[PDB]
Amino acid sequence: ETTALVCDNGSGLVKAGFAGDDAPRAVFPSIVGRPRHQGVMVGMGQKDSYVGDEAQSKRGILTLKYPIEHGIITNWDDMEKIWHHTFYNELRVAPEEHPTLLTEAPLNPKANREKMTQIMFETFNVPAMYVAIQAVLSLYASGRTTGIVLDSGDGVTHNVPIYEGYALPHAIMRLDLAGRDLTDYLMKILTERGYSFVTTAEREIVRDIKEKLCYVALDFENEMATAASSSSLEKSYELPDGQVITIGNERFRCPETLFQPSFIGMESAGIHETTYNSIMKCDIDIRKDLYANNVMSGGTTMYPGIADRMQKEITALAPSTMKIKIIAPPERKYSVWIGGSILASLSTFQQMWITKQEYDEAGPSIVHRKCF
Amino acid sequence: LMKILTERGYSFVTTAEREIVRDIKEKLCYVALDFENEMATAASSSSLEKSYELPDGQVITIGNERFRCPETLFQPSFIGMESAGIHETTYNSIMKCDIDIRKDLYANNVMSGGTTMYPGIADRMQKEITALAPSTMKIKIIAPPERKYSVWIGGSILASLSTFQQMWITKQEYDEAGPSIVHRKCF
Amino acid sequence: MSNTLRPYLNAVRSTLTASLALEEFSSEIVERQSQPEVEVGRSPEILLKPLVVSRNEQEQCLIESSVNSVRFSIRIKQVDEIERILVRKFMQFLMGRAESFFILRRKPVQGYDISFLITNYHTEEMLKHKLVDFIIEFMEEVDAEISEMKLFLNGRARLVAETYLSCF
Amino acid sequence: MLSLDYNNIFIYELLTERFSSENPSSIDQVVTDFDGVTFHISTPEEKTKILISLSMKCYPELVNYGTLDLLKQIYGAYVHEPEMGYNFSILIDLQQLPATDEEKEQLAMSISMLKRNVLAAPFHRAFTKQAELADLARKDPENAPMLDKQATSQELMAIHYRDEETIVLWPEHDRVTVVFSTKFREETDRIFGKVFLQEFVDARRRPAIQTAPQVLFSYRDPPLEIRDIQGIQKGDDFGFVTFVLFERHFTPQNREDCISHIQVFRNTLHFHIKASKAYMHQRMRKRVADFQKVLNRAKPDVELERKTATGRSFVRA
Ligand SMILES: Nc1ncnc2c1ncn2[C@@H]1O[C@H](COP(=O)(O)OP(=O)(O)O)[C@@H](O)[C@H]1O
Ligand SMILES: [Mg+2]
Repeated sequence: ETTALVCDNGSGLVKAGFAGDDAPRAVFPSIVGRPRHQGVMVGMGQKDSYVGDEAQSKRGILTLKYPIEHGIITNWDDMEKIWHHTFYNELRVAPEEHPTLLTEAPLNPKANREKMTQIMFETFNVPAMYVAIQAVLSLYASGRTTGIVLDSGDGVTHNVPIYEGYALPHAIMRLDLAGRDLTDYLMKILTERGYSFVTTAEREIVRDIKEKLCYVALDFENEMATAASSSSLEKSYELPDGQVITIGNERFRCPETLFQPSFIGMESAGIHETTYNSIMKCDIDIRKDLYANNVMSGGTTMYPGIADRMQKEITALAPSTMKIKIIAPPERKYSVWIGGSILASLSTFQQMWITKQEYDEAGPSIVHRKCF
Repeated sequence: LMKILTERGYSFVTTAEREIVRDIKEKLCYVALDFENEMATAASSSSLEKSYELPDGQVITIGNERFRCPETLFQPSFIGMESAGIHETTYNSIMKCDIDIRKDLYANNVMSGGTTMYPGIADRMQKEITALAPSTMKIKIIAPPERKYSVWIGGSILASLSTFQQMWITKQEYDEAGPSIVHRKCF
Repeated sequence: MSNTLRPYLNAVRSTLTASLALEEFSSEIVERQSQPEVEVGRSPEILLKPLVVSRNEQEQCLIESSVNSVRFSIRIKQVDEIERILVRKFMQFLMGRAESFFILRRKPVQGYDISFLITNYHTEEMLKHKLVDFIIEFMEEVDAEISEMKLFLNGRARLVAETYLSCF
Repeated sequence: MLSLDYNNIFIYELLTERFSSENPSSIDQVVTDFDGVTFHISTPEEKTKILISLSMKCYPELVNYGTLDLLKQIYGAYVHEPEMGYNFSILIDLQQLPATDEEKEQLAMSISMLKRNVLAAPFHRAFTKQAELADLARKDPENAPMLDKQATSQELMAIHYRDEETIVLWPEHDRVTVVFSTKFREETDRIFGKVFLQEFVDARRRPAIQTAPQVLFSYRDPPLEIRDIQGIQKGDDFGFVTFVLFERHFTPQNREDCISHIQVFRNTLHFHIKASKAYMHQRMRKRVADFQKVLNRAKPDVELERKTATGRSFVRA
């Protein structure tokens, strides 16, 4: 075999390519959209469903539905459509001639893993496949071997402490607040200034607004007090309609939902308190090293100044005698992919696949007892 | 139990979910006599899947999770905690005790507390304790049905006892030594 | 599709475009009549040698040429028997409407599933520098269709199962 | 249609027509149904008297299960001695039907629904046994497991209505579990049924429909309780779908619908396999049309003069 397939079927974005490469050959939004009108025109090549970049481009006359919700696939038809798109329309490689690598968030239902493995083995007839966790991939990408990984993405945020070559499954904390919830909160709090966003196209526009403008402050009370004298903090954005909107304290308010989950009415610890609890749940002799190795990964952690604020809160929580260091590579958006490719391009990994001859002799439950 | 309910697909995060899961453990969870045999039985889970009617009216069904969570007592390694099970803990406690009364303590094994109300815990723990101990003496387990409030019953018996009134702590008797007066005579 | 079938696809393209140097020729055994010489095979002095292109044991491209007619039969991948049934039914529908295709046979040669047959007249009137384009386009799109239709089977099975089970 | 009907439509229509009519006519038609069941309708004695007969290969097992009494208290005094070559017979005379229209309609529906009416005897017996064990266990919680085991042993009931099908049902203190020994001949039928059964299992799992009875399917091996049961081959080619019906699934307001549904299951699966075949046919042609569109290149532009309509240009210029 020359190269092996690998696909990061994330909740919001999907990353695909070949093992060993240092650049995603294909990244498109994980969106499947259906038309919602008549089409009095003639011809035009009426296509029943547009997926990916085509749906993102033609969202004007489509209704978009995300197949993956909170890290759990809910529309298996759309998931199969997206996998078919990745296999044939963009990477355009035969699935039957390439082992593939998949990624699934920790603590997901076993139904998700079993169904995904069965679909890949039977409907696509891949030679071999493997399922890996995001945190292990982040550690592989960063080159480390010890350090709790904060993986905040579009669907779910989870923490998996991992000592040197060993993971503590009992200290894994998973939080269901992520980029989609942040976008929903931004939509809700942009209404107080007049602008209203309802349809899925408006949801994508608000996602772009959060992309281009949202950032995390350092001290919430001081930032709000500064925003009270609203002089040199507001910005402006250009909708495709051409209308210009102004953003204010809600530019930085909605990122704070990560640290104060009570903003969206959920009783849970913030992304710093959950990390502190996850570290404290581990053995005492490894906390002194897990503190020094805080790993930031995922798309959500791309906010400006999030790392500094998280370091400040963790330093405040932890005792002062032991230093706190947080690391976030500039390419952390694709850290999960980079780790996946590094793992898939390892000689010692060749015997850890799940071949079809191995799968059909044990049923779809083999993934539970081999992959993890 | 909350951690292991997730793999079935259900989600419980808030403290209301905590109370709901506590009620689920109240009504459904039981202890398996043989872990491997019951896992093999649950592989063909024909008659080991009860259904709990949630307050929201949406029912949930749990299979091997019924008996997987109570075995944490016997196998504390499930939650990552490094310790022996309760059976071997009791065996070690009896062994470290002096020899002349080990036989007596083997025949008197009182069960008390709310957690010991799992259906069939007495039988499994009796079997495992007998396996750990030598076979030359007999071992029995006492599991009264009232063991939920056995602590209160003992407290009431002690309070109503005729000579206990001299063991009290009078306010004046507390006044001299302050808060530390309790330590010298309470226990 | 492509980015995946470069060498096999280009070999088929080159062989087909080389083998399409047809010519008007009558019948050497029947007077005032002209027939496709590849199908009859009665005069061997005008039949070029049969040619085969392959990429794997399950994919073949039998290229039989002649002075006027060329027959080109291919095999497409059928990894699992689901794809076997899907391919058989789809290719049957494809050949069932050969009247409007002009380069199809209503029945493929044995051991195959489709057989094109480009007689002289098609090169005479229809410009032939895109007949091969249609050939390769079909050879990749057909696997695309088989995958998509098996996805649709799975989807409909899921839908009917849910519809049946929800009404308890 | 998505859901198969629960009775014989021909019997319903015939009964409605003959009840609403004024001049009856002699009829003699034998009608077949799903799963090999056959119905015979005739008027041998009087033009106003109609006799309807039922044919079923497994009927003696139903008699063993206690179905004669259920049929008796279902159909009242209408019971008549069975005819030759048939199992259960009913004779109806139009001069004694209730005058009210709704009574006539419900009688016609009940007679047309004879299939599940005769097949539901094991289900009713299992429900009664489940109620008995439920009250007995409510009498003393500590007495559950041994009575549950003895009910799984003794009350384990079974029936063979097709030669590649089997229902195995048994009650408990809280549930009535049922096992279907599904198997499809006619290779392509089994080929599509593999996918159908796999997707049918997943369904239940989805949190969207958790209220449904729990499903359990595992081919090449039967459950623990039915390996020793006669008639169950050691996983030659037979699947085994198992439904666990809890107390809430047969509440006194939902027993009959559940019975009819669980009975019609296999026929629904078969009919929907055929429907999927038709779905392929239509999609496959629908976009081989797109392939023809792709081919329609390589045709230089030409002009047809008029070709007006149902003719040839209808003019010389
Ligand atoms: N620079 C950025 N600033 C703010 N938010 C971002 C940025 N980049 C990505 N995001 C958010 O992160 C999400 C990307 O999710 P992703 O990390 O791809 O999920 P997964 O890890 O499951 O693949 C997007 O939905 C987007 O809202
Ligand atoms: Mg991710």
